[PDB]
Amino acid sequence: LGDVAEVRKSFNRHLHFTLVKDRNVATPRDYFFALAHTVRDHLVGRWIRTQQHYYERDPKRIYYLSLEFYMGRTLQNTMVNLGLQNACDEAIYQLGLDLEELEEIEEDAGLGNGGLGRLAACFLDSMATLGLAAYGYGIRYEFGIFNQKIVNGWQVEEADDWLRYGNPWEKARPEYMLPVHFYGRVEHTPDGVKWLDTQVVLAMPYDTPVPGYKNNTVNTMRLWSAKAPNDDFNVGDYIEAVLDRNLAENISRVLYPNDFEGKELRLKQEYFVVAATLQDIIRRFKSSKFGTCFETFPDKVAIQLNDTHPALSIPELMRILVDVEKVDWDKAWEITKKTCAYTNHTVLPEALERWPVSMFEKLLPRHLEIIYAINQRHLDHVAALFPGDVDRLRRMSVIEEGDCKRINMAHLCVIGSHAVNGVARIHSEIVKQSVFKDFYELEPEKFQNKTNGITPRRWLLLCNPGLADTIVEKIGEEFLTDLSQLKKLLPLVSDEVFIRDVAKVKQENKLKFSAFLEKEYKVKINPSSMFDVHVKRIHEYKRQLLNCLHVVTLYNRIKRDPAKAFVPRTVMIGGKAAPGYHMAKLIIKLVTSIGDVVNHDPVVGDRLKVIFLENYRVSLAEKVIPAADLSQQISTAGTEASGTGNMKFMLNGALTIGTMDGANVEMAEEAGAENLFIFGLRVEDVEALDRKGYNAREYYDHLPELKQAVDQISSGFFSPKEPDCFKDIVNMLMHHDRFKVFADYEAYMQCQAQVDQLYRNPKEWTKKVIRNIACSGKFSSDRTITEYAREIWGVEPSDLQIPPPNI
Amino acid sequence: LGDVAEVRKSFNRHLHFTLVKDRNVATPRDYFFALAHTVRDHLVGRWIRTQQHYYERDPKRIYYLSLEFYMGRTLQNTMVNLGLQNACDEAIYQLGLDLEELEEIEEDAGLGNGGLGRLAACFLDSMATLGLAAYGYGIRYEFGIFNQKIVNGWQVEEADDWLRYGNPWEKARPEYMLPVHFYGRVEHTPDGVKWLDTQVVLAMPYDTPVPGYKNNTVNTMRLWSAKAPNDDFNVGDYIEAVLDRNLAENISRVLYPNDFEGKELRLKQEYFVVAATLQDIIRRFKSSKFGTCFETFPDKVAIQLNDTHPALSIPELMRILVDVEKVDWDKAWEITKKTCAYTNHTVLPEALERWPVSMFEKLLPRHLEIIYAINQRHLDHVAALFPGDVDRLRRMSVIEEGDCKRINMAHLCVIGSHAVNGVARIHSEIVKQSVFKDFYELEPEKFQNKTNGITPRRWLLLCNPGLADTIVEKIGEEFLTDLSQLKKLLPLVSDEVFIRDVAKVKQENKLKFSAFLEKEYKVKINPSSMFDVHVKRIHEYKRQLLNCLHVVTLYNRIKRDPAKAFVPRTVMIGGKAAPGYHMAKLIIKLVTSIGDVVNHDPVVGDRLKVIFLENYRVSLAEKVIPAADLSQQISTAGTEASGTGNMKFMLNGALTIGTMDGANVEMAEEAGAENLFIFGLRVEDVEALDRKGYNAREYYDHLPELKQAVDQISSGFFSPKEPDCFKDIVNMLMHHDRFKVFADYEAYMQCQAQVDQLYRNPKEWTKKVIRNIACSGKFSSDRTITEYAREIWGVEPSDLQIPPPNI
Ligand SMILES: *Cc1c(COP(=O)(O)O)cnc(C)c1O
Ligand SMILES: *Cc1c(COP(=O)(O)O)cnc(C)c1O
Repeated sequence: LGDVAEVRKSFNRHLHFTLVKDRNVATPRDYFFALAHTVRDHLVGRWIRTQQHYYERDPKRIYYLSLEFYMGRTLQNTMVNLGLQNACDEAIYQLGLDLEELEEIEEDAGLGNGGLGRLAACFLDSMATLGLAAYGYGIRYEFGIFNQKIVNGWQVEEADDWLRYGNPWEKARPEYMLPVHFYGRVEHTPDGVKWLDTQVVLAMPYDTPVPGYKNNTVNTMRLWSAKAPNDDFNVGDYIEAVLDRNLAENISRVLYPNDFEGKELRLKQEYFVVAATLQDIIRRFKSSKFGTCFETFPDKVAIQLNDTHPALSIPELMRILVDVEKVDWDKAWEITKKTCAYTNHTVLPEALERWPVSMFEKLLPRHLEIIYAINQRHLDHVAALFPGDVDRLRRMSVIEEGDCKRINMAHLCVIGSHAVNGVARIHSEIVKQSVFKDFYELEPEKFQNKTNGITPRRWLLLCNPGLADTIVEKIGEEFLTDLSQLKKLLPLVSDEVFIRDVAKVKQENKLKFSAFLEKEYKVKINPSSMFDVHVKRIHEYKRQLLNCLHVVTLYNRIKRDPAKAFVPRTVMIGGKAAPGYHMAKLIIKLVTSIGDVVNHDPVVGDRLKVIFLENYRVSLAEKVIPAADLSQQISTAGTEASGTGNMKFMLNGALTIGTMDGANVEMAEEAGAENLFIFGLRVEDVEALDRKGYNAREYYDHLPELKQAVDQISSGFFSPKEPDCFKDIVNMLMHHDRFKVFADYEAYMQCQAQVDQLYRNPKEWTKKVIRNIACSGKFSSDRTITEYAREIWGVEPSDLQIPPPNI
Repeated sequence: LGDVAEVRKSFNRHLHFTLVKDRNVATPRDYFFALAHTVRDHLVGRWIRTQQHYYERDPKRIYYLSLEFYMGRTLQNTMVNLGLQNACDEAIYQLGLDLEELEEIEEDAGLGNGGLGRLAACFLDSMATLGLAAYGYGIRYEFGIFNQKIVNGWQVEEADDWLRYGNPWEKARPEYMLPVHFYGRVEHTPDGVKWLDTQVVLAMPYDTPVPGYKNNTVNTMRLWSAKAPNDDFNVGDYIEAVLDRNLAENISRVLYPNDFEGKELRLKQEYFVVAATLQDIIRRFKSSKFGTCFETFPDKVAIQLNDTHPALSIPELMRILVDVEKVDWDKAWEITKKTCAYTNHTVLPEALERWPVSMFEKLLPRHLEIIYAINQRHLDHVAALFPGDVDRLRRMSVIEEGDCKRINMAHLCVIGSHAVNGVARIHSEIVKQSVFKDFYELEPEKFQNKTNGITPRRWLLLCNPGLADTIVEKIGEEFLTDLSQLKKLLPLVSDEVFIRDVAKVKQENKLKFSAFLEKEYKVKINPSSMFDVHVKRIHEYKRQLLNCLHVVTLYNRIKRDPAKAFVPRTVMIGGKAAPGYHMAKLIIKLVTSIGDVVNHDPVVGDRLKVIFLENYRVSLAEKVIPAADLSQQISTAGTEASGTGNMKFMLNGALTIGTMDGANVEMAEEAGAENLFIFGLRVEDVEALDRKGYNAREYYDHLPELKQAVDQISSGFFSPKEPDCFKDIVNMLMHHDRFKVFADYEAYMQCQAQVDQLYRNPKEWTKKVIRNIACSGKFSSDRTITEYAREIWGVEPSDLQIPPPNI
């Protein structure tokens, strides 16, 4: 190949001219950078051409606004979307280096946190693959959230210094910087409303390429860094300036800060992305090749609000249009509603974001005025349609009364958007009928569903090339951009060759992940054991404790009859606890405490191993998901909207043990519920238990295997040196357990036995797996994005065709 | 040429892949950057090879430590030292751009201030041209000193945001960062002295290439940026951290800060460069290919102290050697004295740098201990050689008594260095016999002279290619690296062709600078008028006022007899005033006030124009010096050590009006005093006037042209709206004038008449010019550096021969 020679020549060129190093002084990190630059150069040609193409053809632009972008690592994705993986592997080998070693030096982008952020990243990959003129907008968080470390079995938060050595992917655009205004006061003058005496924070843009899979599109993620404007002063004025500089820069410091007016910092962050972004969208709109003029704005601009975090987009668009662009209020409002769309990710109305009005009086006095005007006009309309309905007016109002007046940002999003969607079929029904019941009665057509999805490139082609090839051999390459083509795998459940091939891939993946496990955690991993994986946020509603009780029950069962034939398990539990969440940190400690007992018991041996997977991130998900046999998706029914981890396990050859909630429902409906290990209380059963009243004591008293497990946890069997360590866990499970852990224990145990009986038969296990994989095509973010594009954005995929670039 | 095609291809490549731009979105600044990168790539090959060569051949390394590096602009110097000027000019033309326009977009590096900084930059260029293994070490000042603006005839200081858009020349080395310690306390333990509880500031290195002229050497300038280490805290601890972060970062904010414990900030800056640098020098020494071991240190390392600013090098080298490297005190001291050398730039002992010991007690307690030990051992030696001489001990001590104990940093430099030099022959005699009289008596051999110099590349080949070619045609190219070869021009004073050629070059230069003048200042410049140039620091001792009085006298002379034939003059006065220097700001105002009257008087017309050259910098020196007919070097005799501006005018075809002091003396001695316009009080005459007592009133009273000029200044003729504006100027000239402005007025007037009579005869003017240029070869920094290398560093130039690189 001439390709292998080009990468080799480009790597050395970057090493000498970009890094200003030679092979004697270079570190592995320098080698990662040299390669990352080599690979980025292949994107640049397409990136320039793509932006030249959108300027020429002026397509409708999609703006995806999120406070989270859980991007992971970029080197591998970039290499695969450009087809250069094989050429780089060989070039790096010939250079005396190891591609996978270099891949491990890259930092996980500290730009996301959980589901909401990964959803944004999958979306961006799909929008680029579908040829949409899409731009991701967010904050360039300098220190991510935090890297989880486990010290003495407890979680410790370490700072995520991911930009320490620089990010090779991003380009700084200091020339496209915009001012963000805070505080000040508002004056009504004859020339229009003026927002005066404001503090100014500068928004500095950094652009990152978002490549399309096997097309020529390379889109942009534009992330803003907070910087103070520089400069008279007395001693006090000098200290005021240094502090304002620091408070400016900590807007883009960490995701979801705590600090207790660190809530004011969250509001500042929200406005900082909104104002930065909207000024950029408008500037792009009026700077079009060949440009009263704002009437075409809803035809050239869609703004998607990923949760209520970017909710200020509504009154800020109203502000720029009316106070700067001199557009008439009514016209600006009809423009606002048509440009904005809102996606909700939560169930029950109390999770929805609220801000005190007093906080708005101080930080954003002009936006408060606009919000008040939007609300009044909205309630006049409601009063016209439903005369004398006084309680309807209070329910539908964006401003709520209580111990202080508050602004319901969700209500503001509903009123200022043309479309409102939930993230799964039943969640979207709850969004309609319960969360925004009154809004649904007034405008049913506004409310929609956009079932979540995952990208088939990262969550298959990247993390599981072995499985990807085995599917490619049988049904060709077209499924990678049209994942519903995996249904052609259905007849292959009879094929003895395919079954032994899918099983071989899984075991290869299991062996590669065992090697990571033994090296890092120092536990002897059984290769023939079943990989039982539960990876998500440590939270009571997610019920890692339910999984803990199962593990203790199994430990006790091996101890009672050590001669008995037992299905071997490697139980992996991972996830980050919120720093101030006392119960979740107790739970992490329980898992490691259980593991200490289980993994060091000589009677137990190679039958049961328990590991807490430290620092669950995007990059680690890509190692563990392809190696999983069983996926635990065991949240209490009625708590989960969707879930995307569910989808990742289904595509990578794992069977699912779960409740009938969130994504599991649509996964059952796609593959048939018999191919999934559904158990426990149904949404309606949970409600019926609340009518009876949950008495967890009755369960503990009349379930012997559970009583033994809880007593061990309580008495200090898993914590000999500090026997009251889990007192608050036990106290919660018996008296305050809102998530009904005991109520689902029996059903969960019985269900795990059915899992054990199926794993005992390798062929029928893998047959059920093939049925899962073949019916997962629906859960492609391509499908989700095509849905958003046609039913919300009014754009057609592949209507823009970027041609091969010029160097 | 294949060269023109390569630059074109590299520019576009940098524009696309480095800048991530196309020609539609690119600004002229992007074009400057694209070109700057193209050109830097040619240095990199040599830069890598040079550092590979010094590692292989382990030569003795020269470390030039300065708090100032007045580098100017780099694009032109870089192009000429690589021979790519012509190829770039053509490539940029073919691209549709203008090289000189792009050259003007580059910022003057805000790394220097005056003479001391430019000396450092000329030295670095010479050391590279001579093939020395030389490293410049200093501070990367983020905001320079200040850009001078003239608003309403007064100086305003504007912030020098020179790094705003980035520096294309430098490479960040965050991996070679070193800690700097401050404060803390000191503990004597059995394992040696320990410096504990210190605050730590990080020194982040940035490397800049220093190319040799027509050789393959590219050396390094290593400049340190102050950064705080990142991270528990209460409300107060948080504010303490934010302030310490800011105080850390303002170490590398501005040159010579004011802030009144902004003196503590100067001390911090001094230590920050010393500690950063010495740790780097040692790390390089022990990391040599194949490395008790410190005995070879004085043979592999020379540290040159450019003034007392890096004086802490002595006790810090002692600290690292004894407390870290476990070297014996006596051995470490003999190593210290042999590695360090000190250059003094001042006359009279009261200008020498002192710090209160209390400030050292707090900021550097371990260095104070070391200084006290160095001093005691030094005074024991003095006590041995001169027993019972109690006053000799007090004079020779590094610690002085008074309103508080103080550390004389100059005494510390003398005691801890093997060599001590002045910067001109007579200044070096004063350094020996007066400033350090007692030290000279004890060790005469330590004391030396190293007459200053300027680089022939920047101060001839770059700023004056026209003159450079006219010399190249007659004596070939060898003078550019052996400037004493300009003596071959001496017989050409008879050559009628050469004389008219040198005059043609001057007039071309005058015309190009008139075009800059008319465009920027909006005054009609007479092309046949004499360019009278006085560019330096605005200070009473430099006597811009003496030049002001001459200009007023000439204005008055044209007004008395407007019909009379008068030699036309363009008088240019430039220079920056220290922000707190009331008299110097008054002086700038006087010049602009005079100009307002002179330049707008219709009786005067094209005979006399007065301009204040705004923001005298390196880049502006390169425009004005080649266009000058007359160089004013008029400081009071006995005040100037050397001067390098003097030298620049002499090389570029200007005649010198000056006093018999500093560089003027050696310039007279080189070209013969008859070829220079020497006037006024001699050093000995100044002393004799102090014996008589200077009564400036006697001069004002009995010199009518002066009385008229002073009365106009006093009465408000030059300031109609604020007639008492120059009251403090007049009050000073009559009662407190230490610089004897009136005493030299008559001699200066008479001398200017001789200048007027010579300019009246073009041929004899240019003959005298040729005599100046031909005898300027001595004032090459190559000569100075060869001198330092052989008489101080013990290195031979051209003993290291870097071979052509590999790409
Ligand atoms: C896909 C993914 C998630 C989402 O998991 P859910 O519990 O389904 O919300 C979270 N974190 C990471 C690292 C992921 O890759
Ligand atoms: C050469 C130079 C100097 C030194 O001038 P002196 O008065 O001779 O010390 C100062 N500033 C600039 C910009 C120079 O180029």
